[PDB]
Amino acid sequence: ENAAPAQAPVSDRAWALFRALDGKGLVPDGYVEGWKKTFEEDFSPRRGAELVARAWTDPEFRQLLLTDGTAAVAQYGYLGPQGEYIVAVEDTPTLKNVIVCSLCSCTAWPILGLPPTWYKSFEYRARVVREPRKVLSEMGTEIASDIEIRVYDTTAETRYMVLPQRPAGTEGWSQEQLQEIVTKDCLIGVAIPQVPT
Amino acid sequence: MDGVHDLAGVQGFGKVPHTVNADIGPTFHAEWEHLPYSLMFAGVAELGAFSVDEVRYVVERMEPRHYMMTPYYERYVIGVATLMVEKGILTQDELESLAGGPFPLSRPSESEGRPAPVETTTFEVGQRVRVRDEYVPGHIRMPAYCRGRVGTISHRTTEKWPFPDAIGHGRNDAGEEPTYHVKFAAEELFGSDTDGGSVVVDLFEGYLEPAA
Ligand SMILES: [C-]#[N+]C1CCCCC1
Ligand SMILES: [Fe+3]
Ligand SMILES: [Mg+2]
Ligand SMILES: [Mg+2]
Ligand SMILES: [Mg+2]
Ligand SMILES: [Mg+2]
Repeated sequence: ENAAPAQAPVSDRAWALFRALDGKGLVPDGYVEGWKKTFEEDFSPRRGAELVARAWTDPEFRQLLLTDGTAAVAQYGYLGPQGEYIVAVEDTPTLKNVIVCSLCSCTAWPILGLPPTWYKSFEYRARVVREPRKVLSEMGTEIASDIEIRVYDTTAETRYMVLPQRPAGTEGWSQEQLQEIVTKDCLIGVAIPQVPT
Repeated sequence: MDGVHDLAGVQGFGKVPHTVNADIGPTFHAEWEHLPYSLMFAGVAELGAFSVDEVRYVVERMEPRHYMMTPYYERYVIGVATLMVEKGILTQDELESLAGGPFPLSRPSESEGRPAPVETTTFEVGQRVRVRDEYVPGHIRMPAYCRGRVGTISHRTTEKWPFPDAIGHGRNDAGEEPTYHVKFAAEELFGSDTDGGSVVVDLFEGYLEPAA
């Protein structure tokens, strides 16, 4: 009849899993709490934004980021779980890059933060590979016909970040000012950095 | 595994539930949500009970309707619990006792997996490759939309990793392979029924063969 299986509340199941393992001495003191900290506070798109602003103002670093992303990210100490082999992909006047994991949620955690709910949605996972122009449009980003859209499906160990184009009107801005306009969505590739009116 | 999790290219879904730069709220929206990832790492790094690939596979092994109605983080609670049971660390009985009710798990594997391929080719940037026309019932890191399709190498990784089709089943014969960024024209994957330009899939060497 296609009905859902009977299940205890998800919180009860999740904590049961914790307690089953913890009660057997299999989870070190403060282990899950430490990970929660890392996930909430350390893994952050602010790190990716910092990398973008550096690339925008330092041609040498830009070239390193684009040829050996791992080494570039390592200079900042931002390698980590789900972010050990980094490739940065360069937007150009004729190319817009977008990242997905069609098979589950694969994301460069340490520099983009854990993926947002929408990125893990079946809608995004199904659609962006096939109709990225329409998906971005619906999300609020218009990509003209003369720009090729390239979708990177994160199917193995490469962990991606988008290096967006530096928008006009930011000439002479400090790294701090530039960082501010590089958002999580810019790093994923669904948004273009915005300059205030 | 040709499961419902292989969603790329599926038609009929509605809008992505987001507009750019909208507030996505806190990292975790419920007090339990950090547990799946944290206990996965406990399993991998502390217990050595399973691989990360085995976690992807056990989630692929959710009964299909169960997968389709289960929120993301809950799929990983189910997957990690399933692995703990399969590896003999926990019993389903004690999970259900502690949970105070039913805790259905992923379905048993119907494949033992497969070894890292014996004969592969080192490809170079710019080379034309075809994705091997193969069907793998166990874990595989090849979305079906690219099976049998032709593309161009844009990158060969400078590192190598265990073949997912083996390590995703905890086998001893995963070896190591680099992966390749393979660029496909949108029309190669979806004919006229796409609005995109290109799609780059990160494919293990063992999934590829020279074109022609
Ligand atoms: C748990 N878990 C998912 C986390 C990222 C790697 C694949 C599995
Ligand atoms: Fe994923
Ligand atoms: Mg490792
Ligand atoms: Mg300039
Ligand atoms: Mg100034
Ligand atoms: Mg399929």
